[PDB]
Amino acid sequence: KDVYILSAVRTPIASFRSTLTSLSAVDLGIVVTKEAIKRSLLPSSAIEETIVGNVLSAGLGQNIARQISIASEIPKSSQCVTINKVCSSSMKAIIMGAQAIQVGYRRIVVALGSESMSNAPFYVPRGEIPFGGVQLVDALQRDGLMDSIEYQPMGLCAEKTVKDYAFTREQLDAYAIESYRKAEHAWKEGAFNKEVVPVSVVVLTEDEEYKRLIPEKVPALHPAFLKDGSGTITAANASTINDGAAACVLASGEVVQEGRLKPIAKVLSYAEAGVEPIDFTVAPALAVKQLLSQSGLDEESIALWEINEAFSVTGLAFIKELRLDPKRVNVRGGAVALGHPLGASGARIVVTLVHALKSDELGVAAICNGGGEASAILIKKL
Amino acid sequence: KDVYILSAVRTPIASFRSTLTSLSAVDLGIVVTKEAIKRSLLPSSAIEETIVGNVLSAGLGQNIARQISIASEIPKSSQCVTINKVCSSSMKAIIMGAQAIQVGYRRIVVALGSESMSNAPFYVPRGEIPFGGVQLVDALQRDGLMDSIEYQPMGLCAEKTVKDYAFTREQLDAYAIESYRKAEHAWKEGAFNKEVVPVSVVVLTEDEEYKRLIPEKVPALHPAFLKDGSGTITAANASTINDGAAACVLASGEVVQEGRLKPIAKVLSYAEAGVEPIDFTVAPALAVKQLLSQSGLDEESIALWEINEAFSVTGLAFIKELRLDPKRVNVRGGAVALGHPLGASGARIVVTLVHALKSDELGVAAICNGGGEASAILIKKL
Amino acid sequence: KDVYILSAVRTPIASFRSTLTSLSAVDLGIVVTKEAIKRSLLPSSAIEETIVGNVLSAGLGQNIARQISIASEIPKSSQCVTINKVCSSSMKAIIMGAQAIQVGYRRIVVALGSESMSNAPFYVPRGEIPFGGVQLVDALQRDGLMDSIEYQPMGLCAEKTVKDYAFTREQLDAYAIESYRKAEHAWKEGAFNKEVVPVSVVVLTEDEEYKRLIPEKVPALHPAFLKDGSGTITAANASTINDGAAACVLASGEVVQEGRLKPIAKVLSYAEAGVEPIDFTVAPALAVKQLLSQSGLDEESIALWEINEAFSVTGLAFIKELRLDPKRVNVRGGAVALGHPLGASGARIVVTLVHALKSDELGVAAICNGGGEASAILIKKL
Amino acid sequence: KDVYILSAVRTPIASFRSTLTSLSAVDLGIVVTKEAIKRSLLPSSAIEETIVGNVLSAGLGQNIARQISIASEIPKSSQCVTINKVCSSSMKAIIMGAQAIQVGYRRIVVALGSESMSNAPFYVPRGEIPFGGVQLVDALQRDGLMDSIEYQPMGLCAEKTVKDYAFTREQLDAYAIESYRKAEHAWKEGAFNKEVVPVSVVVLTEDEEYKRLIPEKVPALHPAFLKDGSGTITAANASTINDGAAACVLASGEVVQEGRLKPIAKVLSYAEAGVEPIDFTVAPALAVKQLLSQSGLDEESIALWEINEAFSVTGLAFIKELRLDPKRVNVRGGAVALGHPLGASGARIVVTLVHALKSDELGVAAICNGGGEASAILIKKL
Ligand SMILES: CC(C)(COP(=O)(O)OP(=O)(O)OC[C@H]1O[C@@H](n2cnc3c(N)ncnc32)[C@H](O)[C@@H]1OP(=O)(O)O)[C@@H](O)C(=O)NCCC(=O)NCCS
Ligand SMILES: CC(C)(COP(=O)(O)OP(=O)(O)OC[C@H]1O[C@@H](n2cnc3c(N)ncnc32)[C@H](O)[C@@H]1OP(=O)(O)O)[C@@H](O)C(=O)NCCC(=O)NCCS
Ligand SMILES: CC(C)(COP(=O)(O)OP(=O)(O)OC[C@H]1O[C@@H](n2cnc3c(N)ncnc32)[C@H](O)[C@@H]1OP(=O)(O)O)[C@@H](O)C(=O)NCCC(=O)NCCS
Ligand SMILES: CC(C)(COP(=O)(O)OP(=O)(O)OC[C@H]1O[C@@H](n2cnc3c(N)ncnc32)[C@H](O)[C@@H]1OP(=O)(O)O)[C@@H](O)C(=O)NCCC(=O)NCCS
Repeated sequence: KDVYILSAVRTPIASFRSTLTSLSAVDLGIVVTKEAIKRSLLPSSAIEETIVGNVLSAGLGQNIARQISIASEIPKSSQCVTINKVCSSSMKAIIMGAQAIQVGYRRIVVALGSESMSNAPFYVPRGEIPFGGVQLVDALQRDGLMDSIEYQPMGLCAEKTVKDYAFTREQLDAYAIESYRKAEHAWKEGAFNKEVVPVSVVVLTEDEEYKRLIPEKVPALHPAFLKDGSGTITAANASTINDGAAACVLASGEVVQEGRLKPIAKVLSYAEAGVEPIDFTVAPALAVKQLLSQSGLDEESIALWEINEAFSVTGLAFIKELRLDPKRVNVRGGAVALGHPLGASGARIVVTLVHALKSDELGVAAICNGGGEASAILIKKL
Repeated sequence: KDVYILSAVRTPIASFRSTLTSLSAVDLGIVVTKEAIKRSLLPSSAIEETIVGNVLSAGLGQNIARQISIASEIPKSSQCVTINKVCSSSMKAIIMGAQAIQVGYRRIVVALGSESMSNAPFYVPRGEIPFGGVQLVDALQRDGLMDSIEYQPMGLCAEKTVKDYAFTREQLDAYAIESYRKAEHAWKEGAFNKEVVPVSVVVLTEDEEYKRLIPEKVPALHPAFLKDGSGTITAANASTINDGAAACVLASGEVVQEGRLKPIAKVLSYAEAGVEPIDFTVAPALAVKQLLSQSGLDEESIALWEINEAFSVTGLAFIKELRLDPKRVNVRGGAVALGHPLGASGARIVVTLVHALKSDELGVAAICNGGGEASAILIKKL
Repeated sequence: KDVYILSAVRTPIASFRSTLTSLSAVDLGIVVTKEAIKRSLLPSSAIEETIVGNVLSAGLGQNIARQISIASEIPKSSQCVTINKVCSSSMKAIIMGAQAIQVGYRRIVVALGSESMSNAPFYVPRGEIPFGGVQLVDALQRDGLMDSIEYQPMGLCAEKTVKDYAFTREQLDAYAIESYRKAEHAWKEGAFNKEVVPVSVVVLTEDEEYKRLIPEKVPALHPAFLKDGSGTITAANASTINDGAAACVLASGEVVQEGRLKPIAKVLSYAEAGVEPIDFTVAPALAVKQLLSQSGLDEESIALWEINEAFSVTGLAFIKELRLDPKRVNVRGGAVALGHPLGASGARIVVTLVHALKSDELGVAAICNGGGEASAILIKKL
Repeated sequence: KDVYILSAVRTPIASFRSTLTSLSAVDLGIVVTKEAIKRSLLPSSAIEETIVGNVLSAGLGQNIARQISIASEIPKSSQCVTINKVCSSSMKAIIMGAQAIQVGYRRIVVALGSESMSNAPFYVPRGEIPFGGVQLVDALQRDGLMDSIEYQPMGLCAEKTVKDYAFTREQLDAYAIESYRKAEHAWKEGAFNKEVVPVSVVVLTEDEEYKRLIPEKVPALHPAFLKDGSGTITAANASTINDGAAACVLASGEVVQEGRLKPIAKVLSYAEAGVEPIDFTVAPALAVKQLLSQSGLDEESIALWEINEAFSVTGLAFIKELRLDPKRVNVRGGAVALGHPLGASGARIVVTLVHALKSDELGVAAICNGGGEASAILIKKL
């Protein structure tokens, strides 16, 4: 009842209202589910559960996990569930899949995330519209980017963490520009060629966001969330809104043995942490401290880190708190350069981690989410 | 790592655009979470996870499970997730909570469901509106009541099951009227007084739907889903749209022992089944066959049954397939009379089952969902 | 080329979202056009032009005057135009009809107004909706009740006139309550029985608004437009939003002679005035001063007055400025009690004036409109 | 009480959602009103009335004629009215201005039309949205381009006229391509330089639509309105939707004499006709027959014609019915090439006619409108 990763794939990540606009989160979920099954070397008939992270579910139909599963030729007998833990959604999906295996209920599952922020709608409230009209509510704002407890944007919340660490505009901007550099370098060298599956639309084969940097504009931008003169977070050093999906097939040790399989990684452990909503940016290091403690490891044991870059400060805070070598963190770039399709990013950083690790190396992927939580997973590359 | 139910409570179920309109799914979720914690006799500080079923999540904010948890004074360190398995959502929530305990990850969790169908919005699509305009999409239809694979209403799908069993309008209507009779009788005798928690708005203390039956109108209604002359399902013998919530606190055997607690029930087993989307109505008996097989039980072992009444045919098919005594099924009425707040109904039928069972009796609660799946749980009353 | 009124009829005036909701402005316009033609004793084939006042034209189709004309069996060869002078619209319609006759172009026309404020829609702007959404604009506000030059409600503007005359809450409220008294008395005594035509929907036969007064509530209301403590205008002493229509058939002296007709009144003269938008409330007395001057008359020559009661202050200011006997003004009540369907009110007060006048008496009807204008007409009852 | 044209100006006509999108119909109306006043050589204080044609008035505020008048520094005492006769609206405006002068009521008026089809909104109906949602109605369709009596597009109606004259796709397309040729030639030679006033936005100085012809695509297009195989009208041989405005200052003979003015043209006569809505395309020749009859003229008396090109068939039918020399008709191109801002086109073709005529020449401008009417005016160039 050990947990192995058989496959780990992702779409390229597209910009908002760009190349993937005509494809739904269901469509993208089918792309990565089908390809993850193909690369797992198991038939779709062997997949027992489909677990899908998705945040902006409005307008997509009943339980998109079931739509994806059926369209991916997974048996009607297999169980399908869609889950929402904001940015952590598809990391939670992977953790749920691991748990199902750990407890002996399942042998083989597919865990993924998919998000089409391009197709998030606007809301008209139920019940008659009063004299004077009403605001059309943006799903992206209300259900995606605004903290619902503090009733302010996650980027305004993150400014608190900026101040708490005495970070500067200069550091946030340098971090962002370096995320773009690493992403550009990775694409130039073909470093994403093991993990990216092309999406027919005529075909998207490369991430879009990293090409959009206008360097000379970065110091000219005005703070986007805090405008009292002390602001630091801008459109350039915050992640963007994006479309994409990512998937892993998980299988038990028994399946691996019986099938003579060659899994690509092993899930060793996971941890979850929670803090005040406003402080969500520092939850990942808390989850990692728990992860390493329970695993009898320390930071130096870990070859590579993925910390999802909700904002540049997310990366900086993580690196500073855990006293990491920055050169071992997000080595192929992170979401500030690659984009952040909310429901997909949890699985997306696990996919990137798996394929950056060399054999026998340990990696940690960690992600925060609006509301004050974070999830982390420890993996060993085989 | 046995799984006990410490508490099981629900709101009254309100009609569409009625007494609970001013309360959100978050508000209702807080009501039942707070009261479930109170009746568990554990402090809110002991709750380790909050797992919430919800289908129509549009406009409600980030991850309503986290909103509910925080507003219920559960620690910021506790983990919160919202899940969508259409009508099965909060049965899945309970199963997830049981699994977390089974695997030794958690000791104490709260599992619930909440749905405010009154506040489900309409959708305007992203991107510019073409010449000629566009349809405003109803969340209730698109994300709640329409099967997304067959692209037709669940009630049209259920007509297939009607034909497959050779059920008649006469049987469907008699079943419906009897669900209302049992609900009315239960409320007259106070049978829901252990489980219902009143909701301040001036206060809702009783289910609303069961009072709305107009008997003489039932045979006069025209089929609502199939109009070719062979239709049988009507507004009266189908469940309605509704607002409500239901919650259980679950705890491990270790917690019970250490705390000298008196749990009210034990979760013995669960099962999940899946079939073709159009055949969703017959999935519950399939789940129960699995449940009983793996538990070494047969149908006669079971004192009481709850089968969620998506439609009258749901109950009839279940009873016929499993050859049950109808007098042991939904003894206090079912959703055709009580209402069907989608995300809440899974937990709601577990709550009703728990409090109808007498000590040492075994009960089964089963629920189907759009897309072709069903979930079932076996419980022992203590 | 003298101008005679052959007929003058109106619908009852219905409250907002009340009995006439299912009828469009076109439907109501057809009712009064058909009945005005009937009572003119001329065939519909003789009507040469149809001139219709209407303010909230959104969603009603092309040129509602043509829709009304065709559906009223007026020849396809007859000319149809819809005009907007806000509250003055159908007084302008009558003036246009008189001018067409005066200049010898036409012999016979129908001039009317129709407004269904119940069916005024909300607006979604053209072009893609930005991040964060957009306000749904209320047609009633934007195109009806807000002054577009001052960008504030007409009721806020009218507070300036209140201050300029040193009027008091006490006077405004007493005026309002008296408008209701006169309307109630008129309906009790059958005084509207010559002019009102019933509207089949099962039938509306009486004005609705005047029955809605709650006397004891009037001094308890808070100012609706000005909230700095100096406000005086409230929901009770302002006119309401309403549905209704009114129509007159006009004919030349030549037609009357050739047809041996018995016209009910003669149009002697008209005048139009304009002032600053904020001062629109005092434009009617300015128009009347011009009207009387050019006609060689003085105020004492005039038996009865109709001053459209946009607000109670409209009536008070008019009476004070012209030094009128209040008992000769709006003797059957005015729009504060009867309602104010914007596009219809100009013709509606001419209809009420015509039928309150006794033979050989002179009457003046005057009406202000948002933007700072007013229209007045002098008539002689035959 | 003769009627003279002192000035006649227009904006360039912009394409839908193009260069003038940021300008409202009020903004464009102010541009042409101010410039018409400037070129009339009278001060704005002398303008006694402002009469404005406009069809799609939704969202624009109260009585746009008053907004335009005030913003153009015309006295608050001057009278302002907005009128809707669909495509004929601003020809009707000019006729109303002429009548006001003819009857001796006014000496000096400005008559214009303005339309911003780019800013026509969508409509949400009043009252609560039913289960299943509702269609968002396009103002352009419902209030502009659909005949409201036949409940079909004006282009489908026009196919009847195509059949009645045995016109062919080949003739309609050749006519369209020639309208574009004449427009292109006119702009190349500077023929619109007397009438066009540039619009600051950085500035629009030339009509946009005529540049958009793709010749080789014209025979490839499918009929847009009638798809049973007998259709002939396409996007290329129908007019387009557009933004623009046009204005004339009119003055009496007395004003001209007293002011020592040099008017540019004289309005000799006007006529109006009406037919069945479906037959609206043949109303213009009917109006012209009346115009010429009452004026003691015949077709050969007329140097130049403007027939508004709602469709290519509009021009062809007019030319055929009146047996005109095509080389004297729309000599600088017509609306199929220049665009058709509905409320503006009536005045726009009068402006183009005035400035194409040489001194002492007679011209006729004629325009049809949805609903079955047409207006025509006879002018003499001075
Ligand atoms: C509304 C939203 C779409 C921003 O609106 P937008 O118009 O797309 O913002 P832009 O990308 O155009 O950026 C604003 C300006 O910054 C500039 N800019 C943005 N990214 C840049 C980069 N990487 N380099 C240089 N300049 C950049 C743009 O050129 C733009 O133009 P301007 O400076 O001339 O005004 C916003 O939702 C978003 O993209 N991100 C929100 C941040 C966030 O919370 N993300 C979620 C992670 S949890
Ligand atoms: C749209 C929706 C709200 C139905 O619209 P509705 O207007 O509320 O339908 P009504 O409740 O008014 O019922 C229609 C008619 O049946 C009658 N009716 C409904 N329930 C009745 C009952 N229990 N007894 C007698 N008559 C009943 C009503 O009087 C109504 O009036 P009418 O016969 O004079 O026309 C629909 O979404 C719904 O309620 N249920 C859908 C069924 C479904 O799939 N439910 C989800 C379970 S998965
Ligand atoms: C938005 C609009 C509909 C007002 O909203 P509304 O909800 O209908 O306002 P109401 O009629 O309910 O009045 C508000 C309160 O005053 C009271 N009220 C209104 N008219 C009253 C009367 N004649 N006597 C006693 N009380 C009255 C109501 O009871 C109401 O209840 P509350 O005091 O318990 O709060 C507004 O557009 C309107 O009706 N008139 C605007 C005034 C105006 O400019 N009219 C146009 C003329 S140019
Ligand atoms: C909805 C509306 C905007 C048409 O939609 P649209 O997308 O703008 O239509 P288009 O201009 O793109 O034309 C459709 C196609 O014809 C082609 N086309 C249009 N005008 C053309 C021209 N002058 N030459 C060659 N091709 C042309 C376009 O290239 C387009 O592309 P496609 O052939 O590759 O599909 C419509 O309202 C309209 O423009 N006119 C309606 C006609 C009408 O009644 N006008 C009112 C006068 S009363």
